[PDB]
Amino acid sequence: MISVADLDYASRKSSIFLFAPHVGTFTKQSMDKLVRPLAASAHRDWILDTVAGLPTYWDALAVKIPNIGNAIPGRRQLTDLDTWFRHGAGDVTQDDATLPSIVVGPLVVLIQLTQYWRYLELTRPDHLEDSADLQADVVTRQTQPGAKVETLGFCAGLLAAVAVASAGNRQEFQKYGAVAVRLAMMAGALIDGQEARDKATRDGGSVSYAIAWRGQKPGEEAARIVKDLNPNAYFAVLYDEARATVTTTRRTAPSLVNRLRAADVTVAEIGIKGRIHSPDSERKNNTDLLVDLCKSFEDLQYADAASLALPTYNNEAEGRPVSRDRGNMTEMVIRAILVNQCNWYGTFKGATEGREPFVVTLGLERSVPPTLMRSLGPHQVHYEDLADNGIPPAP
Repeated sequence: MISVADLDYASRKSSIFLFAPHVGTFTKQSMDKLVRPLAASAHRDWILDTVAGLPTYWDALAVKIPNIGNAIPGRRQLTDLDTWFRHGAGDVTQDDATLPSIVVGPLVVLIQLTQYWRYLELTRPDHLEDSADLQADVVTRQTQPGAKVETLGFCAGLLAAVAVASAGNRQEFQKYGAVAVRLAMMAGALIDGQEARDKATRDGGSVSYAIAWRGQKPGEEAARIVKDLNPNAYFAVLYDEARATVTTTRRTAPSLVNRLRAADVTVAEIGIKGRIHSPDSERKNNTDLLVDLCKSFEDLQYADAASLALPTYNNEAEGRPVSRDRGNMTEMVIRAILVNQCNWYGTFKGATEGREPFVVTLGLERSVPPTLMRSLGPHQVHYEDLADNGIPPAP
């Protein structure tokens, strides 16, 4: 545990707010520990308003994409989510089932956004009240020496990162935060729906593994093994120089694991179920439909790429924030998460190389590639490690 007072954040050259991906799963019990402080916080009213509205967006999604609408009880999952925040979960000890992405996506967006706001509060200038518009302040000061700010999302972290980058003040933080929650729900539904459909087949649903090798050659063998298991298996995330996340169907998982291990590749199962960053034809078609649907809702839009309040990144290793002509940010985020490979290693190296940014990770998973963490030295912090990092109850 580290105190904000011990970070020397005041001596930073710049900041990158890194919004983490999902990795591990949640139960009602484990998630309740995070939901309760959210529900008790100053964010309560805007959270409730946002979550109350989700079933309407689910309805539209179900009409647009009947294969997803018929596959999962999306409405029930979302009405239960509303009750969870509004009235409480009740006994969370009963069911050890992992929560679906249609709910975890929205919840993790909220966790990340509230951590971000609390970080601004903990590090705010001495003259500012804790009730001040902290977003307006960091955005206004971003031109001062040593006050540059960028946001950098990793997979689902893109939803929160782009919300913050779109927001010039508190009102816009709430507006674009709500957009992010809705998009997270919808992306989660596509993942969950395909998973339910897959489980009804011999191939089964999908699972993912964090893998690691040593050297060029063993990496090539790992790639060969995954390719041989195409299209069941694929590389979802390129995480570090010699680390990746691979996803495959349950049917082929033992084969994948056993062949990788025989090739001297370490393999560790991660929690998240389903297929993310997926090249599947069904996923491509569903994503095209979701993109079309989002175009029809003003309330599903982020700021335009030419109008962001702060710079932000995709996960395609550009070496710089997305260009001002990149256009529709909702489409970029949806495609980046649902279909496009996540080149995290290249993205993170690109965002940090030749610079000395203070990297602050929001979320619940450690996100800085080990080979690149060393060079960041002391100018980094993972939010979970901070003292007094609870979301404060409403004043």
